[PDB]
Amino acid sequence: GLPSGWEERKDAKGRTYYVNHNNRTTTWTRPIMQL
Amino acid sequence: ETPPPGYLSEDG
Repeated sequence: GLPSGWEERKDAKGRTYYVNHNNRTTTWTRPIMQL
Repeated sequence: ETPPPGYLSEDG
């Protein structure tokens, strides 16, 4: 489940994160924008 | 957990 409007990167350092262009954010949190 | 990489820099 990925929301169109952020890019995501699942890094093997044991943490995946989503970047929102709409709010300018880098976060572990699952995007609510998605619904 | 060591935190997030800076915002909007995405190597694809």
